[PDB]
Amino acid sequence: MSEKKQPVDLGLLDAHVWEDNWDDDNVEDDFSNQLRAELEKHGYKMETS
Amino acid sequence: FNVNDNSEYVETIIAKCIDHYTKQCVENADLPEGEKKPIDQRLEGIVNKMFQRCLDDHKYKQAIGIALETRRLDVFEKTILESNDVPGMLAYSLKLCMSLMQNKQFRNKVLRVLVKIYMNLEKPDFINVCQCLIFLDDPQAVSDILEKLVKEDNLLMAYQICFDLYESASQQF
Amino acid sequence: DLYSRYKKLQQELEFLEVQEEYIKDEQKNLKK
Amino acid sequence: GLRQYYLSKIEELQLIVNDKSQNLRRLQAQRNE
Amino acid sequence: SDVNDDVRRAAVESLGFILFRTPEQCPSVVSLLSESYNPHVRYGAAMALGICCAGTGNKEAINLLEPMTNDPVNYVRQGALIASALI
Amino acid sequence: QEPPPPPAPQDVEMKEEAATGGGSTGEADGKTAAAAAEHSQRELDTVTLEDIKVSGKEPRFVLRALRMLPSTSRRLNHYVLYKAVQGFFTSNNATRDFLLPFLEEPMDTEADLQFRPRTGKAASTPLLPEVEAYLQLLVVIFMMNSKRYKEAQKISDDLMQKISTQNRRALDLVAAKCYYYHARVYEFLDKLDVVRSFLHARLRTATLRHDADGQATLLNLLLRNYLHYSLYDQAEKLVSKSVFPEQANNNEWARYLYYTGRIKAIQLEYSEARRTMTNALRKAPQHTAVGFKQTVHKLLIVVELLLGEIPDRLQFRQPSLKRSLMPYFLLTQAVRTGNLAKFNQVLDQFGEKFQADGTYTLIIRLRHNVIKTGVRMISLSYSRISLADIAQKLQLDSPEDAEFIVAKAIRDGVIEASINHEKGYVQSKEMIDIYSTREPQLAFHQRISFCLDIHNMSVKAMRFPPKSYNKDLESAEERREREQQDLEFAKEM
Repeated sequence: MSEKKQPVDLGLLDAHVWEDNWDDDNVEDDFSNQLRAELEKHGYKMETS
Repeated sequence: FNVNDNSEYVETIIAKCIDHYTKQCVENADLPEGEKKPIDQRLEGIVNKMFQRCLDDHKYKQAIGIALETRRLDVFEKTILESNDVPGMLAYSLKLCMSLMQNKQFRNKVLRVLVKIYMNLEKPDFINVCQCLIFLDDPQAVSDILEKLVKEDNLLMAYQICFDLYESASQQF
Repeated sequence: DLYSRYKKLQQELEFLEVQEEYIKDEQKNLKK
Repeated sequence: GLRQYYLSKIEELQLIVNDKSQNLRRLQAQRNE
Repeated sequence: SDVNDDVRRAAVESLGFILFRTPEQCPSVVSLLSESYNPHVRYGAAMALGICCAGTGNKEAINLLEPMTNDPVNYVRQGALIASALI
Repeated sequence: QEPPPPPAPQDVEMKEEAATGGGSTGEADGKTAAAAAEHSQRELDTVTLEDIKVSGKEPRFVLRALRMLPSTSRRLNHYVLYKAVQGFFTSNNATRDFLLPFLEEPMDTEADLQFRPRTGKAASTPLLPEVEAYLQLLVVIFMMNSKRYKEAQKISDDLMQKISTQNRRALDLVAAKCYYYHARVYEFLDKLDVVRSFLHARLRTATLRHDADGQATLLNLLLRNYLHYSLYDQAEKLVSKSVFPEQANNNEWARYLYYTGRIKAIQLEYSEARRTMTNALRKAPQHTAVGFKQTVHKLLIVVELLLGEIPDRLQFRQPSLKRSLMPYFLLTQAVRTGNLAKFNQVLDQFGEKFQADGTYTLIIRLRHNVIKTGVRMISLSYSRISLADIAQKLQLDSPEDAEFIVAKAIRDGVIEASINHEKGYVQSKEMIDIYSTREPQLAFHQRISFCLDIHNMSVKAMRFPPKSYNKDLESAEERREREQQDLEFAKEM
C-alpha cells in the first residue's frame, strides 16, 4: 500500500516568497519584459499621428 | 527431434498433439458412416511412440487409461497380456469400466473385448464372463458354457454358477 | 492412480454447474 | 512425460473448481436469507 | 416453480432414485432445499434423503434429519420419523 | 538506551513476522490457495518496514525449525529463548553478517515440515534485502552468491513441483518480488546480459502455466534492460500481448506505459505519445516520492514543446519539483517568444545537464518545431490572411518557401486552412455543430458500459462476508406447545 519503491532516484536537492496568490505565469509571459511604459505607449502614439 | 524427451518445447507440442488426436478420434468414432474422415497417420505414429515409452517404464496403468480415452481398443488389449500381474489388474480395469462409462455402444465394445480374455487364462474363470453376459445379454452363450461344464463333468461349479445367475438376472432372461 | 482422480474431478465440475443453475432459478422465483 | 503432462491436466483443472465453490457459497447465502 | 404442491413433492422426492448409486451426493443438494417455506417440499426432502441411502448408517443424513423432528406442521414430523427409521 | 535497541526492535519483530508467517502458512495453503492477498499486502508492509527496519533478529529467525507442530511451537518458543540469550549473552551473527551461517543453517534445524513458500519468503527477506541494504554495495559480491542460493531455491521453484504444486502461492508473490531484487543486484554493480537471457527464459515458462504478474514484472524488467542500452526496442512490444489487463497492481501499469511512451516518442510518433504518457502519470500514487514523477513530467514537457503548443504554466512552481525543472522553464520561456538567440544561449549553457539527463537528442531537433509553433498560433489568430504578411511577421525573408512550410503544416493536420496559389490569400474553413453528429452518443455509450462494469465487479467480488461463522437461526420449541395448550383450555370453556 503506497510502496513507491523506486530505482529512479530523487535527483537533486529561494528569493521568491512573492506568491501572487496563483499563476500569472502566462500573464507575466505576455508582457515578458517589453512594451513597458504603457503611459508612454499611448502618449508617444497619439503624437505619432 | 522426437527423442530429445528433455525440453518444455517438445512436452507442450506432444501434449497438444495427443489432445488433438483424441479429439479427432472421439469426434470421428461413433459411426459417421461414409464420412469417416481419417486421422493423419503421423499422429498415430508419434502417439504410439509415447505408448511404447510408457511400456518401457513398466508403467501400465497410464496406458490402460489413455487407450480407452482415445477409443483404440487393440493397444488396450495388448496392455493386459503384459508382464504385469495380469489377473490382479484385470479386476481393476473391470471395476473402472463399471462406473465411469455412458456410451452404451462403446461400453459394450469394451465389455465384449474383455470378456474373452477371462476365457484365455491358464485356468479360465467363468464367473466373470457369466456376469459380463448379463451386463450385455446373450442367453444362448451361457447355456452353451453350461453344457460345456456338463461335458467336462465339472458339475459342482455349474451348480455354483447357476445360483449366482438366479440371484441377479432378469426373470425374462 | 492418477486416472481415477482425473475422472472424479471431471464429473465434480459438472455437478457444480447444475447446482449453480438451480440456485439461480430459485433466486429469481422467490421474488414473485 | 505422463508424470508431467498428466499432472498438468489436473493442476490446470483444479483452479476452476475452487472459483466455482467460491461463487456458490455467496449465492447460497443470498437465497437463505 | 410449479403451481400445485403434489407436483412439487413428487418432483423433489424423485431425486432419491437417480443418485442411489452414489450416496455421498444427496445431502450436498437437498440440505438447502429442506429449508423451504412451504411444508410439502420439506416432506419431499425428508423422503428423498431417506430413500437415497436406505441401507447405510450414513451420518450426515441423520445429522440433517434430527432437527426436523420438531417441525410444527405435523405431517413433516411423520415424514422425518419414517425416513429416520429406514436409514 | 543500548537496552532499548534490543528491547523494542525484538518485540516488534517477534510479532511483525511471527504473525505474518503464522497467517500465511495457515490461510494461504491451509485455506484455498487464492486468499494470500492479505498475506501479499502483509508482504508489502513487511518489505517497506524492513527496508526502514538486526544481527540478533537474523540468528533467531534462522533458528525456526518447523519440524512438526510441536516443533513449530518450540520454534516460536526459541524466538524468545534466544531473546533471553541475547539479553544475557551475545549474538552469533554480528552487525547482521552471518555470511556463512545462513548456508549451513538451511540444511540444519529440523526443517521437516517447513512450507516451501514460507522458506522462500524467509530466505529472500533476510539474506537479500538486509545484505544489499546494509551492504551499501559491499555485500553485493556476497549478495551475488546469496541470491544464487536464492536462485537454487528458484531452481526448486522452476522444478521441485513448486512450478505447479504450490504455484499459486509460490508465484502469487515472493517469486514476483524476488525477480525484481535479483535483477536490481546486477544493475547495482554488475552487468545485465545473461540476466536478460534468464529473463527471456523465465517469461517463456510463464504465459503457459500461469498468466498473472509473471507477465508484468518480467515485461517491465526486460524492457528496462533493453532501454539501459539503446537497442531496437520495438519489435518486442507488438507481439508482447501487452501487460496483462484484468489484473495489475496499477503500479506496474504506470511504468509499462512510461516505457512504451518513450519508445514511441523516439521513433518520430509524437501526437499519440502525450496522451498515453499522461495516462501513465495519472496512475502514480499520492506518495511523497518524486523519483519518476520528475522524469515523466520532464519528458511530457519536452514532447509537448514539439507539435505547436505550450506545456502549461503550472507544474513548474509546486514545492516538490522546482529545482529540477528550472532549466526546462528557462527553455520554454525562450521558445514561446521564438528567438533562436536565447535558445542557443540556453543550450550552450545547460547542455551538460541535458545530456546528463539522457534526453539531449530530443531537444537537439527543436528549432523546426519552434517555427511550427509560431505558424500554428498565427493560424489560430486570423482566418483570411495574405502571404505578404506571414513571412513578414515571422522574420522569414522569402515568401516562396512560406508556401511550403504552410503546406506541410496543412498536410500533417496542424492547421485546417487551404491555399489559393494564384490569389495569394490563405483562408481556414470553420466546422461547427458537433452536437448534431453521432459522436457524443458514442462517447457516452463507452462510459455507460464502464459504469455498469464497475457495479457488476463490486457486487460480484467482496460481498463474500456472508460467512459460516454464524449460520442461520430458528425459534423456540416449548412456546407453541404452551400456546396450543392455552388455546385448547380456552376452547373447552
